[PDB]
Amino acid sequence: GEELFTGVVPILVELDGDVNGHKFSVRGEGEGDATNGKLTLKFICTTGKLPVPWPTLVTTLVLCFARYPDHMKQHDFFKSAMPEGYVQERTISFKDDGYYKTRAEVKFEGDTLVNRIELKGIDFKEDGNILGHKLEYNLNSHNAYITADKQKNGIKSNFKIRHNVEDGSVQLADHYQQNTPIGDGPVLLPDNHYLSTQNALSKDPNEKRDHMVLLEFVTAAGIT
Repeated sequence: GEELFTGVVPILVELDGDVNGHKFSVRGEGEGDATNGKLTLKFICTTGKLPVPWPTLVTTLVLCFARYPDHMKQHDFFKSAMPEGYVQERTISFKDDGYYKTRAEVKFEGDTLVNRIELKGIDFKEDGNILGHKLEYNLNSHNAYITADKQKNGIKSNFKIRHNVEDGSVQLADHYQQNTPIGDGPVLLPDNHYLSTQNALSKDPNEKRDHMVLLEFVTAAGIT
């Protein structure tokens, strides 16, 4: 459980994706510090040009690194599933456009926390904001409420993500999410609470490949 996260942990992210038949792969490397709720990673599209904007993949590309304060450590489902891990599944519906469906496993493989994802995207517009590459390279802060899913011995959450469009409007992405443990040990089913998230997206001046440098802070709150 929580003892796996007392220091900095190396992270590996692997994604295989297919959006309107455009196949692509992403690999990410970095580290996570759950006491700061900090993540730092660099992602590379290993198959060439990424056919979707990098900010639409952030939520898909490790909530076990959220900073849970001490009065709330009994509600940290994500860390209590470790080392065996959990499955994280989402449908992400982009207003006036297509949707993603994602399945991931998050678990320890030795010293490394691994997020392995399959993503499918369906019914996108070739001239819309996603396949047309019309989103700003940023991602603003969002809050997501976590509720226990007693039936599946896990949690669920749904929340909207507001992507800035380059013409000054906003593109909504409606997230529904379901997490279930991989093992069968005891897990902490939480009271209702939320996670607050901030992101900073940048570029490596030396990196010639399509890529994203990412800093993220995730902190838990909402219980008193």
